[PDB]
Order: sequence, then C-alpha cells, then structure tokens
Amino acid sequence: TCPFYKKIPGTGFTVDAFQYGVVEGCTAYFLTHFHSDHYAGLSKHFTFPVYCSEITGNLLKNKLHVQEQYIHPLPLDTECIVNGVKVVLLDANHCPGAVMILFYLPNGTVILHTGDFRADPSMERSLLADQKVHMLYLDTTYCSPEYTFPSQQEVIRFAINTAFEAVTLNPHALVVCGTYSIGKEKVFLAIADVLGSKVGMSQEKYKTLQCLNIPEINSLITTDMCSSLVHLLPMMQINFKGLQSHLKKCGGKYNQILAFRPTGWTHSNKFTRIADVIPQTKGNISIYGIPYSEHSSYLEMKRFVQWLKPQKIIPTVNVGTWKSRSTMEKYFREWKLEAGY
Ligand code: NI
Repeated sequence: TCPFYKKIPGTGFTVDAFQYGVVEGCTAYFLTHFHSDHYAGLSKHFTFPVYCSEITGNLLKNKLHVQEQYIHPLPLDTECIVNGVKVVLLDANHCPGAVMILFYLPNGTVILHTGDFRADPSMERSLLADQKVHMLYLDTTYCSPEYTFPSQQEVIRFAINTAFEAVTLNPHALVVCGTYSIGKEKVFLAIADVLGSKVGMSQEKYKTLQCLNIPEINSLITTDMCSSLVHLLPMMQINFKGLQSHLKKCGGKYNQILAFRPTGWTHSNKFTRIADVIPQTKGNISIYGIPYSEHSSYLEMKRFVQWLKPQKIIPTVNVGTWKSRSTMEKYFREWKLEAGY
C-alpha cells in the first residue's frame, strides 16, 4: 500500500507511486524523474494519466512502451491546470528531465515536492520567489553535516585534466566511464570533448540518450566502438576483471585503461580534497572514484530550506529507521531556530 508521504492531501494526486497497484482515490499519477526506485511498476499496460516533464515522457514512451494516450507532458515554469488544480513543474537540478512540483490547493495551501534535487541558489529566482509554501516534501538523502562534496564544476575540471594528461602521455590509452541510469552525463561528455572523440556505447544506452533533448547529441555519441576512445560501460563492470576483459575485446588498439566511477558521497570525502584524489591501480589499469553528486550536500539543503521557510517539512528519503527520523527532525528544528521562522 501507498505510504502517506507519496500522497498529496486535498487532491486526487500521488507522486512517484507506481508500485502499489491501483491507488484508492488516485485520479492522476505524477512522475518526478526516470529513475527506477521512482518509476517502478510502470509499463505498456498502464492505463491511468501520468503527468511529467517532456524528457520524462520521451523515456516512458520509448523505454517502457507506455502508450501515448496516457502520457501528459507539461512545460517547465508554466502555470498548468490538472483536474481543476493549479500546478507548476520546476527544474530539480538532478538528472535529465527531473522536476520539482508546486501544487496550489483549492483551500489556499501551497505544497512543494522536490522529488530528487540538488539545491542551488539559482532556485531562489524561480517562480518560488513569489509566495509562501505551507508544506515541503523534501529529498533528505544527505541530511547530515558529515555529507560534504565538491561542486559539479570542480569535479568535471578534475576529470577533464586527468584524462587529457593521461592520453597525451599515452595515445594508446582508452578511457572508460561507468553508468547505471540516466544522470551524470557531463562526466563522459566533457572528457570526450577535450579528447576530440565521440563517446561509444551499447545500443540500449544510445537509445536512452537519444530521448534526452541534449543539443547537438548526434555529434557526441555513437554505437561504433572502434571509432571512439571514450567507452561507456555498466557500473558493475568498472573493476579490474571487468576492465581486463574489455581491453581484450579491443584487439590491440590500446595498451592501458583509465576508468572513472562516478559515485555519490563516499567516506574518503571526510579526509581528502578533490585535487588530492588518487586512483586504485593494477598493472596497466587505473580506476578513479569521483564524487559527482546529483543530490543536495547538507549545506546546500540547509540554505534552500532556511530561504524557503516552510511551515512544515515531510522527508521522502531515510524514512525507515527511528534513528534517521530523529536526527532529521533535530536538524529541521535547529534550522528553524537559527533562521527564526
Ligand atoms: Ni533519482
């Protein structure tokens, strides 16, 4: 059965609730983004209305074969009416097509569901600037002060310089990048761009990328692996065995692999600065874990919330243990007392 934090009170609406069967009283299902924990349950047999971004709608149609008649894509930053309720989708600064949803309830309550987000000061000049928000359903993934990581910009800088240096020293090195979902496409795109290569990948991943409306994409990606020196592979294959095996398949074109695993936060963020990051090496294979996050750091989340000043917060992540729930509630209270709302 559908949990309470996936329901929008006073509406016919749910958010990211497709794994529960038919939800009692649900007249429209919103989907914030195409990540599997959120889309779980959707397919070609789904016959209710789904509301989402254009990009998300492209993936529903082409990857899960949902029928066109039930996909309702909405423009960003635009007041829209859905079953008699005013809504707005806003960019979530998560993966491609990821939104936050503003709901304007009949009774005057205003609710913001962030879906999955990376809070940014640029959100303080969206349509959020104009009015008060009563409830905030918040992506609390890294809601604890030990969660620090660098900006996305600093991480790409590190990666571009690393890859550029290695291939310039050895023109027979291959660069490999791990993936398991949409998101983080800048990692592999920026590296291909500095090396003047296209990024090569399987047919299923190429398809997924063709749904994302990225400008001049046909110029960056390809399924011909032989013509590319930046390869994408599934994240699980980014280990010494998986990579040695892959190198075999390249038939003596390359004699070295430099690979990257984009993670979220790892505990080595507590001690090491981005400039100081070093790989794990075995033979002619090196692997860098790089902390490219698409979720708010603690400080980025705090800033957004203390700006917003919601009357009530409902977490959507880490909600399963009393210890986590308790911890999050203590931080909300601090933030509230510190800012004075
Ligand atoms: Ni996500």
